[PDB]
Amino acid sequence: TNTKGKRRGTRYMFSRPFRKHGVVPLATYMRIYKKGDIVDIKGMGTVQKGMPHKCYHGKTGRVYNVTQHAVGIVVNKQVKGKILAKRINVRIEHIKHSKSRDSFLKRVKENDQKKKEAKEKGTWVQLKRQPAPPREAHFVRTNGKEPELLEPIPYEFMA
Amino acid sequence: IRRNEKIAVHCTVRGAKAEEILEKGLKVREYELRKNNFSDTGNFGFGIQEHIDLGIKYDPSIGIYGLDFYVVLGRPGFSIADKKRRTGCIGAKHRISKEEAMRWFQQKYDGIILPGK
Amino acid sequence: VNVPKTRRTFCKKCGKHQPHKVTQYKKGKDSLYAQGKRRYDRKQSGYGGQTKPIFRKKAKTTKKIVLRLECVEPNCRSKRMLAIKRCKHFELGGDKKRKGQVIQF
Amino acid sequence: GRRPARCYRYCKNKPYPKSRFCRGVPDAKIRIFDLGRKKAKVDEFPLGGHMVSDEYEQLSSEALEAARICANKYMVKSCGRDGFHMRVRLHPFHVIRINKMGMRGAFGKPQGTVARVHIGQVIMSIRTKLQNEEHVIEALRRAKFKFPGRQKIHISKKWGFTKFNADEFEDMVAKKCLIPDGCGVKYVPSHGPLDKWRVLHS
RNA sequence: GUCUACGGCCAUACCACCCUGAACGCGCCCGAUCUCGUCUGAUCUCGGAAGCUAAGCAGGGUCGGGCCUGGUUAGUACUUGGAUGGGAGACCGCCUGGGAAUACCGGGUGCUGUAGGCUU
RNA sequence: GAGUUUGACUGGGGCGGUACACCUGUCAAACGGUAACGCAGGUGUCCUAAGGCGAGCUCAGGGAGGACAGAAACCUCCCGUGGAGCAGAAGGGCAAAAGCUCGCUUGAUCUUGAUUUUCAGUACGAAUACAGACCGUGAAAGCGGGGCCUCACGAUCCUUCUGACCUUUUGGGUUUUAAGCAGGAGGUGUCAGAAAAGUUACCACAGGGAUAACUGGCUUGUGGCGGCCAAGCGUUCAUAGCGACGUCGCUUUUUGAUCCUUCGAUGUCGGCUCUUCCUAUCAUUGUGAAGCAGAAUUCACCAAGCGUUGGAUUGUUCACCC
RNA sequence: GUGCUCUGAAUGUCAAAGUGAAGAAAUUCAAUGAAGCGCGGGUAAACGGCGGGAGUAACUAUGACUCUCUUAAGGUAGCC
RNA sequence: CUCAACCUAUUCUCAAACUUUAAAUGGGUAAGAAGCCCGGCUCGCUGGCGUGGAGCCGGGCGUGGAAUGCGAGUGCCUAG
Ligand SMILES: [Mg+2]
Ligand SMILES: [Mg+2]
Ligand SMILES: [Mg+2]
Ligand SMILES: [Mg+2]
Ligand SMILES: [Mg+2]
Ligand SMILES: [Mg+2]
Ligand SMILES: [Mg+2]
Ligand SMILES: [Mg+2]
Ligand SMILES: [Mg+2]
Ligand SMILES: [Mg+2]
Ligand SMILES: [Mg+2]
Ligand SMILES: [Mg+2]
Ligand SMILES: [Mg+2]
Ligand SMILES: [Mg+2]
Ligand SMILES: [Mg+2]
Ligand SMILES: [Mg+2]
Ligand SMILES: [Mg+2]
Ligand SMILES: [Mg+2]
Ligand SMILES: [Mg+2]
Ligand SMILES: [Mg+2]
Ligand SMILES: [Mg+2]
Ligand SMILES: [Mg+2]
Ligand SMILES: [Mg+2]
Ligand SMILES: [Mg+2]
Ligand SMILES: [Mg+2]
Ligand SMILES: [Mg+2]
Ligand SMILES: [Mg+2]
Ligand SMILES: [Mg+2]
Ligand SMILES: [Mg+2]
Ligand SMILES: [Zn+2]
Repeated sequence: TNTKGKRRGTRYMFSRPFRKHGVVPLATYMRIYKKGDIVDIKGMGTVQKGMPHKCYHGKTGRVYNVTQHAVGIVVNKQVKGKILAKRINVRIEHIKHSKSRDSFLKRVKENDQKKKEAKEKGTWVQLKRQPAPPREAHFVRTNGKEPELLEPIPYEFMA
Repeated sequence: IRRNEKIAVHCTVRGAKAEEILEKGLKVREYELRKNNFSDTGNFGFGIQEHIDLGIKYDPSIGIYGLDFYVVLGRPGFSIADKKRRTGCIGAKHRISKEEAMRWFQQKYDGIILPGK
Repeated sequence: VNVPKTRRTFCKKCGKHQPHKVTQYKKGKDSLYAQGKRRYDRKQSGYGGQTKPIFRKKAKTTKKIVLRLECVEPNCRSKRMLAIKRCKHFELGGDKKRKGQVIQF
Repeated sequence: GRRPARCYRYCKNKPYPKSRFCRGVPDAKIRIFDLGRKKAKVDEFPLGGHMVSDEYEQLSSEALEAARICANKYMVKSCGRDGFHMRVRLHPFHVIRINKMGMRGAFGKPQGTVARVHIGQVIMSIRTKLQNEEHVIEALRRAKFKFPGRQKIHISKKWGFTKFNADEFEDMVAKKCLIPDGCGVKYVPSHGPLDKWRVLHS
């Protein structure tokens, strides 16, 4: 059936958000990117140079190369039955950083300071995180008053 | 007429030359322009059917052409609308209405608005 | 399209932008002693009829247009082929179009 | 001529309105959607009775016009000519196709329009005085006989063709939160300009 | 408590109308010799400092319009997974999880970076 | 007279189309991918500017005015988030822009590699980041190696031109010639690229129920036969008999739609002959109704026991007449 | 139109061979111009082919008649 | 004044090729020793600068930095 054009099906994803058109804000240009860090790929449509393909929109890769206006990114793409690492040159209006890796790095530094304080003070403290334990038996005060009696309503047809 | 021809000749004149040429045009109009030549933005104008009456002497080569005058009127501080750096709009009570345009005209040229009709 | 009879581009011999005069490339006439022509005559001699394909379909309607650029320097006057896209009507140094003139009655 | 409506009873084809892409559509049979005395104000006709579907299906414009006609005739010869106002609440925006009298190139051509109705959805409404309620119910039943599915007749808890209930209606009118205009009413919220309150509340 | 210059986020900052503005400032303003531009020193460019907050600008206001953020709408609509559930079908109910959006009703209405001023 | 060819896809083939190389929106089920002779359209071009910079402006539309001038000619002011324009299809994008008007130019130039898109992670085409020259523009930062983005195009072999004070041209040397190396062009639209008209009822072979021409089967648009509502017709009177606008069905005695079975064969129209079944009853038996006085007729019910003919014309089934 | 045929005169195109010129030669160029084709006639008991629209007569209808685009001719005498 | 147009505030009903809003299910990435933190050295890139960035040589840090399950990686040849 359909064409193999490079922007087929990108009516909404390469568009701008509502009341967000016009001039690109300059913080997106004055971010910095060192080779090795994790970036999200979105791909706005105000800029037509260096824009990523629709398979790479909404993806996440790491930077391997920095140039004047663009960045080489290593992204995992799933061709039919294998995952392979593609190397795409994308511009900085189309990328942004990754708060997931940022959060991981700050809990790494927190772990390191916590292990240092535990070692100097002579205790053993918890460093891992545990998945949401059960709910720790407790008392529920009624505060003297009786719990309110709920009761299903009769049926009435409005709409 | 077809497009990109030449149809009109116009000119913009401001200052002492403007007020004296406007004086000559109202001398031709005997300081009478009747009801509704005043636009709602406080500008006005009229037409002259023959120019030789005032001023310059007729030349046999030159024709008999008429013309029209449009005076757009202002107030000190109106240049902020066409200033390049930090442009603004002029503000509501700094505008020129039809009433104050007529009042200024008859005060500065003791003319007559609102004739017998 | 309409390209002017002179322009200023890179000349590989002097390694420098230079003025070039621009003509249109015309295919030369066949050599009769080129090796494929020799082989074709050798194959076509005798009996057997036509021994190579003869195309006879002709789907295209235009050609890519080749400009011969000659460097105007009197010592180095090297040439260079340069090709542009397809065009039905090609013009070499026509009259430049202007934007304000009265067009048309 | 026209196929039996059982060939187009069910919604199965992804709404198809007449637009740029669907050209050459004949006119629907229902052209008049309001009928009776359409200029009675808000309180001449306080009672509203709806005929509301209970099936997901599409009704033809021919069936809509037939039901409108027979309900109008019963209301005219029962409640008088100017004693009621009826609105059908269903416009036939969905175009149905027909294939020509094999299956090669089989995409059909527009032959009609139907209105797709949902489970809870009003098909027709009649507003009348409070004493013609049985006449409204009988008219809506006799109009219910013109449709394929199953429909129910229900008297609304609201005042006429408005969205406000009959018990809180006159109190809102008296405290001027609800100002009558035409067939309906306007709601006055207490957050406009005070000069609007002043040209009102006075 | 504010303002200039350059900004960042880009309406809680916009728009409409009304009130107030000490001191610096920002402007309006005066002029065309030079620089430079025009049909026109109106715009742009240049040279000033008699007057002025009228205007821009700032702050505040409006049962303001927009915008932002909540409530309601509503555990509604929709939906993951399940059944030898119902129903002639159309569709619907239940089990297991997730869960909206108008109308309507509140509250808010620019924060802030660097440098340099004024405010006894 | 000889030899050969006489595309493919296809709700059988043919005819018609191109779904055969591409592009936009949808389908498409909120990553991507996703079919049909699905839907709505476009392409084989156009452009020395409509390419590249820089500067300065604001567009469509509306309101109010101004001699001829009016709905439209030109001038002015105000409102105007773009409702205009950007070559073309559509989608996206864009406002001191990417639009419009000027100024200067040729980054539409010469080169090596990398990448993306289709993808087999092959090629072409298209594109994206760089790098090395030489330039353009701008005060400059910068921007620019074509067109704001998504389409606008083409291998081997052969030919042709361009480049290398280049290599080879066979025992050596000189000179023509030829071959070579690198880069463009001449084209394969069946667009990964044979060089190609029919007919066969005189036909043939290998096959095919992967595929048409019967029956059967699913379906029931169409045909046929029923029902519900009642606006009317019936002098009156909806319903004796009817039933418009609508709507619910049944049947497989019509014709389609489909291609499941059969192409190492199920004998292919009609009549004749002969049996049996059905009932949606024309007659006859027993009834009910009437706009049933009688006679005749009409509408229903139980009912298929019994009967339903002789001819003219046509191969006819149907038909029409005696 | 397609065939077939006739005329060749000044006459376009038209191969091999021959002639001249350039070059060191291969080679190149030029002049020269057979049939045929083209140009010009003929030929249908050669193959074949042989038109539309309007309005027009004391009822009405038709159309002797006319006006029209019109091709190489527009189907004649007959026959259905 | 009847009607219009027009404007304003409401109202009925819609959209595969409309949309401010906007799910459920879904797609990608991360959840450490290839990590962290100290010194020093190289650079022809970058530059107001001892800069910035990249590379390299040493040194010290193990609570192995969610759950659950599981032995993995890797090459050749290859049928249908
Ligand atoms: Mg498709
Ligand atoms: Mg498509
Ligand atoms: Mg580009
Ligand atoms: Mg369908
Ligand atoms: Mg508000
Ligand atoms: Mg639940
Ligand atoms: Mg998708
Ligand atoms: Mg999906
Ligand atoms: Mg610009
Ligand atoms: Mg430069
Ligand atoms: Mg470069
Ligand atoms: Mg070669
Ligand atoms: Mg192919
Ligand atoms: Mg089969
Ligand atoms: Mg049927
Ligand atoms: Mg039928
Ligand atoms: Mg009657
Ligand atoms: Mg079959
Ligand atoms: Mg099948
Ligand atoms: Mg068979
Ligand atoms: Mg057999
Ligand atoms: Mg047999
Ligand atoms: Mg048998
Ligand atoms: Mg019976
Ligand atoms: Mg018997
Ligand atoms: Mg001859
Ligand atoms: Mg003759
Ligand atoms: Mg005859
Ligand atoms: Mg006959
Ligand atoms: Zn040169």
